[PDB]
Amino acid sequence: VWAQHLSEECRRRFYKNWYKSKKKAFTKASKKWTDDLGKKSIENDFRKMLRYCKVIRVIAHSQIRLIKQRQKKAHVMEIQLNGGSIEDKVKWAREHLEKPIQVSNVFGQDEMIDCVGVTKGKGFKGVTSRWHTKKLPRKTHKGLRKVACIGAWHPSRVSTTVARAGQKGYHHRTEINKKIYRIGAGIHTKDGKVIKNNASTEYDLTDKSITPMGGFPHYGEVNNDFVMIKGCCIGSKKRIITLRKSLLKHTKRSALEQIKLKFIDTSSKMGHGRFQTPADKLAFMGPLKKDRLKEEAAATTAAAAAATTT
Amino acid sequence: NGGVGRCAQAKQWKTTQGRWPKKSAEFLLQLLRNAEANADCKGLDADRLVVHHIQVNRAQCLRRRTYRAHGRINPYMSSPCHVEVILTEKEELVSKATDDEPAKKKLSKKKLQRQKEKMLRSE
Amino acid sequence: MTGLTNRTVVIDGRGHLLGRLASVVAKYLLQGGKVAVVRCEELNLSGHFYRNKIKFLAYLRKRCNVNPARGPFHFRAPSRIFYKAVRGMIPHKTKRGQAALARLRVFDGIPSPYDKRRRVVVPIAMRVLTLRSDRKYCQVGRLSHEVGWHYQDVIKSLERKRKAKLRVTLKHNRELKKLTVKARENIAKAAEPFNKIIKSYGYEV
RNA sequence: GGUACAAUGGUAUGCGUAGAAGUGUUUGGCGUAAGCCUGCAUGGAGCUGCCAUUGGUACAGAUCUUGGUGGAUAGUAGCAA
RNA sequence: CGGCUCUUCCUAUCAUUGUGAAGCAAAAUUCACCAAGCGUUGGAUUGUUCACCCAUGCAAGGGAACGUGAGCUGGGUUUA
RNA sequence: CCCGCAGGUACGGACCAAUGGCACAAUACUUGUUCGAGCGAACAGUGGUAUGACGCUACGUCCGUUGGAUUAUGCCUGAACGCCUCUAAGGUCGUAUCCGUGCUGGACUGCAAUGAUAAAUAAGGGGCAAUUUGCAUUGUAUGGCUUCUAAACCAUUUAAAGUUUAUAAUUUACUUUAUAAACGACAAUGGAUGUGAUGCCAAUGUAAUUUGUAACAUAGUAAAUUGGGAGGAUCUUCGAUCACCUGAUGCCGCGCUAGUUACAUAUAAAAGCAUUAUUUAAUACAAUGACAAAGCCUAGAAUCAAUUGUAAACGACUUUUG
Repeated sequence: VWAQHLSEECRRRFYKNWYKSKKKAFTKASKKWTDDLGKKSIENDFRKMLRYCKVIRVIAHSQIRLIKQRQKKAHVMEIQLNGGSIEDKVKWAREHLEKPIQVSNVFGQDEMIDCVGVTKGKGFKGVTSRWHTKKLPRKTHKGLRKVACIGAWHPSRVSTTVARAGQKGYHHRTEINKKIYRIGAGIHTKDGKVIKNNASTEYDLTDKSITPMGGFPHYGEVNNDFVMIKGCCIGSKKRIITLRKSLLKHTKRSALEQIKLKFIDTSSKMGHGRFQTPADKLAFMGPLKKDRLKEEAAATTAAAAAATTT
Repeated sequence: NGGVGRCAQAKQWKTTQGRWPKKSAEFLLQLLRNAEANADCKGLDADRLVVHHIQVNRAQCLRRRTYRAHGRINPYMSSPCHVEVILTEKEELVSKATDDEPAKKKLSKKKLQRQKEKMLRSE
Repeated sequence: MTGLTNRTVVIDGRGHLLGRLASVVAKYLLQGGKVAVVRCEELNLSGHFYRNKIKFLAYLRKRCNVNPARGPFHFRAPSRIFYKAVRGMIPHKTKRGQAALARLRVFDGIPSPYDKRRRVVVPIAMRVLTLRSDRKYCQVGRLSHEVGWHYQDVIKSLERKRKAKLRVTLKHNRELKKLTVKARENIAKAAEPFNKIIKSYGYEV
């Protein structure tokens, strides 16, 4: 069962060349909501999804517009509902067609996520770079960077277990047991602009943001809400990661700990950044041949533009 | 075919391997120039011509030589071409209609008496 | 609708030794067959369970070294255990036996028309006629659960749905021929073409 | 014993620019078989059956000989001091 | 021939898991059973291959494709 | 010791915030030359030294699982073998093993759900056809017409098990129990119980042109249409899934069986008396097909080229283009 309205960026997913089209998806299936609408198809389908099915999922899409990437074409995916009484999974999802869902209502803090995604691609590589064979001695004719024996005489073929060259990275991985450190509260403006305060902690009270000074390098603007995840995750630049509730129990007393961040470094990652906020770059350092001159090329000219006039 | 490398423009031909033979494709324009300039004198109107038959034949080769290691000489052979076009005009095509010949005998419809003509129209 | 004698023989695989049914089927399919075996989770193997489990685990060990993806694929469903027995008793590298294998359908647990169709037994493959009291036996449905087939209890829930659909189609067809037995007293004065002429078959019919 | 090739002596009141030798071929055949006869197509001036007597007389091989050709390969060979 | 590299296999089990037994109090060990999943190293001398030596190690098992020279090396062996 | 806790080794899979390594041949200085001198000049295949973002990268960082049958063994219950006994049936504990889960690929090209559904608007594409026609062929049907069984035996249990019905007790359920009969692996049943009680036939014409016309006792049957509920989805022969089915609206009010008994009418003889011959199809039922044949509905995408850089040997890939 689809929905009645699908948003435009989240309906470019069905188009390899969208800019040229007539945008005719979903111009027909939406009209099953404004026909007789139950004996059209739809109420029988929700009754068909209730009588027979044991797993109910949900097609949700992202809002790739809000992140200011180039992409404009939302990723849709199936996200399984996992509460009891099969009547309740459809009753939860008949309600939520077109209504938006936040990270704060799926994940919490101090929670163990599995991140799923495709690693960073690295090309056609040798066998040393890829499989971590020992390099050969320096006086090797025809190549140090090889395996020297890719197998015995018998079995008289090369096997699959022998380390071999050909592509590195861009593999689909599922990395387990990453911990949420902070569910962010992103976007904007309760009364004045509260697009601050994600990095304000109990010890800091500086509002700054989770964005560094100069943006995140290459992937760079963060204004929406977020999940802050212990050390590393898969992928690259801008890459869609899929966060996942844990398929495990957590008895391990290192994965049961409640946390509290004292400090979040938002110094500049385009170099060796020395200051957290741009205020501190003006508290420690002073005004430059810059905001010295630009604060004295406005109030000075406002009494010097009339000097030709008078 | 091999080892010509796989290009982007060859999805169109339902192939992967394709290439851009510039000098080859330039002699087939100097050919179709004459094959169009021959429909001129015959009075054919060129925007209806279709390349009916095209074929290439390998002509007699030409002799050159490389020079190899340890004092050896190998043949360096240019392999020429023979191309033929016939271009034929395309109108609204009434294609073909084969001939009819009677194999008629005179005892045809007395064993078919009880079967076909006075047997009434059914459904 | 059709088949080279009847539509297909549908053999219920319940109570039948696997290799004594796989050979009468492979013979019948080379003669022009069209069979279906349903309930392949219920076929039997003689000897106790571990004796057969051993035999299958040794089958799982055969795999080509230079590529395991070339090697003997070890299908684990009880229907594709039965198909393994039948494929050995067929020449499957000729077209004659590969067409003989194309007339074979085998099912874990009786779906899709062969639930309302007609089930025949093969009384020479049947276990209660050949084996002894105090020989031990297993099912292929237990063997397949212990070796990597995930749908033992999918097809147990699927089957008691089907065996509760049949609980009412035997409740209708038991009362619906309380009337055929009723109607055969209201046409007792027929003319007399039952009263004498079907005393050819003739004390019961 | 039989069959292919080339000749010489006889022979067939043999065949042939109204198309010989050769070649090509889903023309039809004959022979256990080597092989043979035949139609059509190309070809353009010579050739065949029989008796004898012959001989530089029959090829798949020889890392055979001479010549021509195919893949590899239109190229991850290569044309980078 | 060896070494280097790299993969797979065996069990005739060194260690570890699960055990049975001791002339098994504990500790340490010994004998045996199921068992081949993970592991089985760094050096000095010699071209070695075993054995020996320093040392680390909870603990330092034995072998297969004479594995492996268009993989290398070229020390042994082996042309002038 | 068990158990709990905290770390490390080796290996694995990622990652780059920090730290370490490589150099924007970015920038500073500087040697030699050269530009008349003077510059964020050059040349010395990177002149040399120094610092050095981005990116790559370890010498850094983060992460690294879970159930089942059960081997060895210890038992339980328990005999043959009056006792005893881990074994003979039957229970059980149970490994770094084994097999799965989680993880990685995916029959190249397997399968399921779903989205849109053209060069339109003159004119023609595309469905919905199955109704639409003659036409022509197809398959079954072979001289009606040498057929269906898509209606059936229950699920799990079992070689003294394993069965029925009946009745009195009882179910959430031919629930479970108590008496009494029945063939107590007969021939039976292996085919027809024709398992919603089958048909090569109703039509009283049963078939290579055929059709049927009235009275007396039985019998009451299949029949076409527009707005509610309960029901049906196991790798598919048509899912805007839907066939008994609420109360409504009107008809052809049409065709009807079986039996006794009566009458008309019509087709039918293939030439052969060693009637076997091409061994066939006018038959009927389902299915395509093309040439002129009536309407109902419909009004897209993909790829290339350019672009991106989450990618890259080339393809491919992630993207973007009023």
